[PDB]
Amino acid sequence: AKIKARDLRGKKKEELLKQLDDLKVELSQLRVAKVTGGAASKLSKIRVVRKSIARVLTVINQTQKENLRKFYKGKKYKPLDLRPKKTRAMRRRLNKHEESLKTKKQQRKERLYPLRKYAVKA
Amino acid sequence: SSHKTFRIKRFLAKKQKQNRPIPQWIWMKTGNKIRYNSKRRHWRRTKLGL
Amino acid sequence: MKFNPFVTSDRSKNRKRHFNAPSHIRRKIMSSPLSKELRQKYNVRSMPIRKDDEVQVVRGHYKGQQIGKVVQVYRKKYVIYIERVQREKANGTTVHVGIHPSKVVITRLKLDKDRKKILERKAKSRQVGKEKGK
Amino acid sequence: HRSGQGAFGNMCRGGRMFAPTKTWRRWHRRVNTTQKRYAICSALAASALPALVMSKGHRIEEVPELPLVVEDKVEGYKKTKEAVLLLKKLKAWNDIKKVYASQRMRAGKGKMRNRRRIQRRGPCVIYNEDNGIVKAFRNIPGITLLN
Amino acid sequence: NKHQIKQAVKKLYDIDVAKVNTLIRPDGEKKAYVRLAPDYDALDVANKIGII
Amino acid sequence: TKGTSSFGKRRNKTHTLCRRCGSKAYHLQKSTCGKCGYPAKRKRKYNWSAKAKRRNTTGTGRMRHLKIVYRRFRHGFREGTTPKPK
RNA sequence: CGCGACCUCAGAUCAGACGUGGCGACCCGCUGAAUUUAAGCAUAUUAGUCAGCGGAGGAAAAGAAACUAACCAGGAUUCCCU
RNA sequence: AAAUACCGGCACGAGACCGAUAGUCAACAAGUACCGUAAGGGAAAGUUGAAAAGAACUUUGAAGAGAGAGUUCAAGAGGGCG
RNA sequence: GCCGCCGCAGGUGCAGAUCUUGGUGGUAGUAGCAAAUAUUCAAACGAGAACUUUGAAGGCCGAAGUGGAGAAGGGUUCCAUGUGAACAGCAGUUGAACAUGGGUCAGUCGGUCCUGAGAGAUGGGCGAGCGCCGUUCCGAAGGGACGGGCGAUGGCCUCCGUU
RNA sequence: CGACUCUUAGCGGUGGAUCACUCGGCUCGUGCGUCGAUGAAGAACGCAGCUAGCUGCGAGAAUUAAUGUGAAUUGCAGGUUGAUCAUCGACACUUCGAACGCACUUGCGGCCCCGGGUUCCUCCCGGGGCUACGCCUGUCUGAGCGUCGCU
Repeated sequence: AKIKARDLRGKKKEELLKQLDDLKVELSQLRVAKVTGGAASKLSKIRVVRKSIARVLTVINQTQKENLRKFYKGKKYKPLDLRPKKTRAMRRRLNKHEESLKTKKQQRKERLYPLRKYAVKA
Repeated sequence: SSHKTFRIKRFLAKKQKQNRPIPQWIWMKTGNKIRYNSKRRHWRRTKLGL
Repeated sequence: MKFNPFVTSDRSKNRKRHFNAPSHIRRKIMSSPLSKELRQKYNVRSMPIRKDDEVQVVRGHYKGQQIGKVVQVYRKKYVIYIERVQREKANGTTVHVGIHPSKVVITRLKLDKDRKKILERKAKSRQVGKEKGK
Repeated sequence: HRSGQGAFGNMCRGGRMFAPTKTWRRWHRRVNTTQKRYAICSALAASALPALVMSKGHRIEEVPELPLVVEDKVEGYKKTKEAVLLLKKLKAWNDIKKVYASQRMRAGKGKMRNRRRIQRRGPCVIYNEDNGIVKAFRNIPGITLLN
Repeated sequence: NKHQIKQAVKKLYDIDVAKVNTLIRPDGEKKAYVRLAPDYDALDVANKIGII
Repeated sequence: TKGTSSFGKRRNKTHTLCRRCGSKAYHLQKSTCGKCGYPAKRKRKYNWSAKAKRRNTTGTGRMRHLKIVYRRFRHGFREGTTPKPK
């Protein structure tokens, strides 16, 4: 029963943590074996069971952090994890709006004096 | 010293862990190069500073 | 000539693109030809060699007409091992000996679901290029 | 190891050379407009006297004539199989065939700096409007085209 | 902590503790000596887990 | 007496581990670092020793936030979206 | 004594936004040598260069004249030839 | 805004260059072994073969060292080995 | 892997510079393994005993010790199982070497906690500048309490922490 | 006769030039021109079944998902409903460091809310969230024999 992570996503939030805390006892005995005596089927299994947990810990978060960033999707202020983010000095740049703006005089100077299309003859 | 800081003990512990010879399946590999180890420290010759 | 000035005519780099490579495009530098009745059939000439493809050797001490069979593809060393292509070591126990796959020729393809997908794509670009220029 | 042990000196191990090389050496030269001009008429008339063209090795003993000329239907050939058949008609294939022989490995460091295979010069062809002629010859070693 | 450790030996093998001494090795890890209760037994629980 | 007898009066240390540069060169009595001047708000560095600077700049160590800005740069700092499914 | 307006000035873990530090090859503002040339050496030279401190950007700085001229007048700034 | 500058950074393409006492201090676990209380100073060191086919069995010896067998086109290539 | 003929190009010819780097001789099996009294007989482990191990003799340190335990400093050198290459300036069965495997448990014994000569922030002031001077001196520097009173908790707002 | 002394040659030692190779440097050119309180550059300790060094990574520790590739990795043992490999867009990153409750001894605190001693009941052992300077916009609580006001 290999845990393929596609089909760990739709299930219910609690039911995982039962399954997390069986791969945290389906491991714990593998650091008694290695310490006491032999057995490679015990020894190599170790490195599945690590992964099998880090498979479970990721799903849990993905979906939770999803919950939040759809529970702040329209909001104006919102936590620092869940904002626009790339580069610092890209944050501080001016907005889409604040770079459109036209005063009434330039709205008026571009009104009567925009630039033409024409061609000289020979 | 027998008395010590938590910090200095930790320092001398990283170093033991290190200083001990190679396991030789590391020169049974494909393209390998390492003959033995010359970083090995011995306490009467060289000193750690600290 | 290569004209495109984002490709190099440089020894040293070319060998460093070849001798510091990956374990994925090493599937098609190790490819090998199809025989004289799989050129006539699928419209495919060379092909990547795989796990249970059958094969002749054609060059070295071990050539001749025996359709043996591949046992393993040792990508990290640019070489395949073949069934009875082997030799006797100083304690009696025989080894395998390896052959690079220019010096081989396929004789039965492993025909999966996904293998037939490289066979029927390559019967389009050979046949648009032939048709467009004829 | 390194200590008390020679340091700067064109004699020393490590340590600078005598008069280090500078980018701002004079790498180029110039010539007059009318000596780069004087020297084409000279390279043209000596490529006719036919006793000169032999002494540049070329394989002309069977060439019909002259300074050789051709109808304007060679400007548009895009195929090499047309342009090879064409090179055999006028009786000068033997000069390409001297070029196929001539291909070899070089001597020296040349090699590790990618100037490896070397080879001869052949016939060279002069045209007025490239209508395809570059494609048909450009694969046959030894041939320059030249507007 | 000691305080922390004492409930972790309590809430996985089920067993009640008397005292938990510690130290720290020259290789640099924590090794806790765990005394047990009289009604409990030491060779007996040791089999359950695996150390024999 | 100046030589080797007084070389045997040693049982003490002027410096130790700094905790910024980490460099056994943090002068106890004076309490700044000899390499970096730890208490000082910026660094110490200098234009008279250049083989001094190039033991120790942005290439040298890990680069662990930086080596994945450069990679994130060249398509167009893409954030939020995820590639089309199967 | 109280009540209210202003002016000048406290305090907050009050609500929301900004600065510090790094790299420094090219750019801007400061401060600033002596070897060495003069067959000695003090002015001169090195040179507003070395080292020191400070601020930035994908380039910086400059920029539509309290401008050149002396002509039959050119018409912001930077850059190459002269 | 542009026409200008760019021995640091991210990718690229070349060479009438140097070829392991050269060429960068660095072709290799190098800004690494090691030295100095500290500022700082800082190396040496590339190559079996086509393939490990890296020499079963015997024999002298306590052991390294040997004598014969044997793989290779060759050990007159025997694991720091053109 | 390489060379001749016509032309180009330069980091182009060694005996030497108390020149640079690497390697090797004569001297030479020579100088030498000389400070603080001293050893000998038997056995048993072993392929190898002047040196290790046990037992017996004769000796030295002589309590200001060649005795017993600590602080700086060292950083595992502590302890048993092996090994005989290299190292321990003759030798090794030995070793503080090498290789594997163990070993440092505290309310009551220290650090923490208080100040000493002294180190140093803020207010101020000096400064082109990173910064410097100064420590009670140009400061609105105390965020706490037993009670008097308004109105709100908890457990039968009964009685008190809690604002 | 012999040792020894000198020359030359053959074969052996000792040593690593010369030659031949090159996944490394040097120089010119083009193109883009991106660090940071949302915690940088730099440090420190940790992470493999067998593992010390370079590498890569963070208690999810030689890495987890997803998109692409389509049968390995390999030094020995064991383990096609997608191996291994590149892409990087979803998830995550110990302690220090401008480094941020106070302090550098890995030491002492204050504020709230949660699960256990409970049946908040303070003290007790665990788990979480705030507790640096400077400065701008405005809000709250106030000081002044500063300037006026009306009883």
